[PDB]
Amino acid sequence: TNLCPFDEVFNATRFASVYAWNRKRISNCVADYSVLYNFAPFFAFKCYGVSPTKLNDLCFTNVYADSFVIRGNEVSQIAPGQTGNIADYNYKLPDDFTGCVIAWNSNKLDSKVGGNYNYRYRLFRKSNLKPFERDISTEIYQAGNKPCNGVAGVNCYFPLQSYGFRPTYGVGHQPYRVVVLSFELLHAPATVC
Amino acid sequence: LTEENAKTFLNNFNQEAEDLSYQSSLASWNYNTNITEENAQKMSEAAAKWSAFYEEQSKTAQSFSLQEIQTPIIKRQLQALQQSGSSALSADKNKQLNTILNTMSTIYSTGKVCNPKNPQECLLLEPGLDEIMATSTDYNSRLWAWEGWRAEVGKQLRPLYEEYVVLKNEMARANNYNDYGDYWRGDYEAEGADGYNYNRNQLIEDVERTFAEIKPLYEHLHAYVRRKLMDTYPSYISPTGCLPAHLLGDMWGRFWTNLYPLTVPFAQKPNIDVTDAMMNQGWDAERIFQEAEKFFVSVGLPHMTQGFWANSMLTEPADGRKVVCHPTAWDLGHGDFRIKMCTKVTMDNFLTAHHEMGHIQYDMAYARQPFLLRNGANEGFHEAVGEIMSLSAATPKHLKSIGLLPSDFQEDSETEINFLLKQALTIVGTLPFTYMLEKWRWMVFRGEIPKEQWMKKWWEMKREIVGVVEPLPHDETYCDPASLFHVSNDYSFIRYYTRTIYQFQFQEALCQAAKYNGSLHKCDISNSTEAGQKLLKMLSLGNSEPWTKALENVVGARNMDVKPLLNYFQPLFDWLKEQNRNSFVGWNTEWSPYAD
Ligand SMILES: *[C@@H]1O[C@H](CO)[C@@H](O[C@@H]2O[C@H](CO)[C@@H](O)[C@H](O)[C@H]2NC(C)=O)[C@H](O)[C@H]1NC(C)=O
Ligand SMILES: *[C@@H]1O[C@H](CO)[C@@H](O)[C@H](O)[C@H]1NC(C)=O
Repeated sequence: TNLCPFDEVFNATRFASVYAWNRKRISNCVADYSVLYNFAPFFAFKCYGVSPTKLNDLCFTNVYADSFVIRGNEVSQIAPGQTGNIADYNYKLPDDFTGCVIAWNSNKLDSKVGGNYNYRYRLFRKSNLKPFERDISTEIYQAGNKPCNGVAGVNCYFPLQSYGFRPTYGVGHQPYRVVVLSFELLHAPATVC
Repeated sequence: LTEENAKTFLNNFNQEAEDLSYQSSLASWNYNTNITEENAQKMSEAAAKWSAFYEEQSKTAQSFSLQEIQTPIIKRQLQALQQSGSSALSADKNKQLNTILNTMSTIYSTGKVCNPKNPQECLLLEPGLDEIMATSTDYNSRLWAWEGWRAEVGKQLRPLYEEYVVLKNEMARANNYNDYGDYWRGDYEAEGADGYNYNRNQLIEDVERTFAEIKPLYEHLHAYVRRKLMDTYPSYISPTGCLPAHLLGDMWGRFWTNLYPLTVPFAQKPNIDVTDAMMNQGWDAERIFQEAEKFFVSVGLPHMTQGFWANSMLTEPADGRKVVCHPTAWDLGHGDFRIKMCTKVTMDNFLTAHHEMGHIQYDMAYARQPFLLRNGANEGFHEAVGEIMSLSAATPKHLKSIGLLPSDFQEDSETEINFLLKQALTIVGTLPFTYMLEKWRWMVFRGEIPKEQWMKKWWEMKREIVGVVEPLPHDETYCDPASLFHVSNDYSFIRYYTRTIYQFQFQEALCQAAKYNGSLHKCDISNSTEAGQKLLKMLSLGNSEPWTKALENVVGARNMDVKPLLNYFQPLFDWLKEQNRNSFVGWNTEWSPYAD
């Protein structure tokens, strides 16, 4: 039996930043969701769309799995119909979302003494995101009525800032790796079973 | 735009200040818990970075009008950012002030005196003089220690204090304030609505409006102790006179708690001082702090964080590193809370644990407020919040519940009287000291006392206000007030006067809310979530609303009130009056024990 590549998306040395999440199209595989609990400690596994028990006897088309790393305060913002600073400018989910989310704590793996600034998030996007839009572009954000032409000063700002994770922050401001799954059944033959 | 243009600026500022201020706190904690040469330089650089960034942000924020614009929250945040303060000085003045403060700290940290009979043995204050001032029963030896500490450190702080006060008044004048005393007093200015108004000028007139009503309560307490101390050192006491300044239970006499065994009414009843029981039953620092945490859990307050236990000091390090044993509660930032304290198996440390954990709880309460408002409502609330828990934890009923007191113990007229006397010796004894110190420092900062009359005015007001006399005249060349930690480290002291009233007000409110009935001094709010919620609903406010509204939300008042304190200390006033039937109540300036 051809297993489905979940270990290489759940077990990675480095995830991606919040503002540029790493989408992965998964198709033509045998989805074994029981190995998800093999990790064990999950901050939140209650998840939307389907029943608590996964109902492995469900055949879908291609499934998308995109992951990132956020704080512990913003884990609750990954939900349909939820607003805030991260669900408006970085990652938005549809109101009729099918599929659900997984999150767990990781502080002894991606948080080093002296702070690591490789994790960045977007602020001041000038317009709330539509579902599944990335906007990697980094141009200074205008705040006022003066034409700043690429120089950040006065009332013109840079949209990206660093988390700067260090150990001993407490659960609130401590790294939390998040991976989400979106299930699609848009006609066509069913492959992911 | 103004409003929407300032919201964006505040959003930018918050999540950059929150990261550039954590490093300074971490470096300071590392230096304090481990004294070396690298840590001092790291702290010095981390402070400079934050100072420069704060200066730039304040300059940027100053030009935002605020005539009639914005919401109240934005207005409060932006005015707090604009007020600047210590960063409105040039580099020359800044570096001079920094090196003056560093030299103050270095002199005060490692002050030493030596035994006249044995010159080799020279002792510090923390392990060497604290024990002497606490337990030593030799009058001449106590006078020796007092004179040595006043003669060593007092020599080395006078010019430093002169330069420091000069620079502070100059900085306050540059900050659009009258003086640095007004800078200190500006914390009580509340202006958020009509009715919720306060002025910087009105604080001083409220002080004596509550001192005079407490003055005759202290006179009967001062006289009774002096008559009790007549027999302790029969030759070395003048009943027709004041009290010696060194036989006050400490180096200066801040707390008269050590005088309780020398002033106890009853000697037959079981002693409420449970240090012996704590030593015998096998307690340690972990047990003390777990017992302290159980009280807050029972009241209905959050548990201690996991990192608190793994990061707090809580004990002397021994080992081979030097630390600072001044108790503190640390809020490093980003959700990190730690406590530094050199605990010992006594009762003073048992209550200090409750005090510091109350500080920690209040810090935890307002973690969700914005960065510029993550503060107490005013400087006099942290101490009251800390002490309203020790008040409930010190009662004999609570002591008997945890098994410290015998299970056959019986409360009577003796127990209540002794408990009230012990509490009064601490609470009442510190108010004159606090008032005198803060008033004297305010006159100094206003420049009303010349350098040739500092000691004269200090001792004259001490004699006519507190009523304690000196064994030998200290010449004006010294600097007596600088010998205190708060004076040498530039800490506000009127908070220690406002606590002694806010704590009683909050205690009475919590007793009323907890459905308790009886006398005030047997409250013991425990296992009652009503008081916990009533306290938390105001603790969580932080600095978002004026201190008048913050007080009203719990008490239903809008200013200071001595009536709860008088209610608490009612059963002692009558007894003191009746027992002082043959008392010479009154002290005089003219009587000085030494010749001339
Ligand atoms: C107390 O501080 C000293 C120096 O400030 C520490 O000694 C150094 O610590 C750093 C930190 O990793 C390392 O270079 C070495 O461990 C030490 N240097 C040398 C040359 O030995 C000391 O470790 C600190 N104490 C504690 C308990 O952390
Ligand atoms: C993840 O990878 C590490 C090292 O490659 C391995 O030790 C661990 O068992 C893996 N986790 C799994 C297979 O759940």
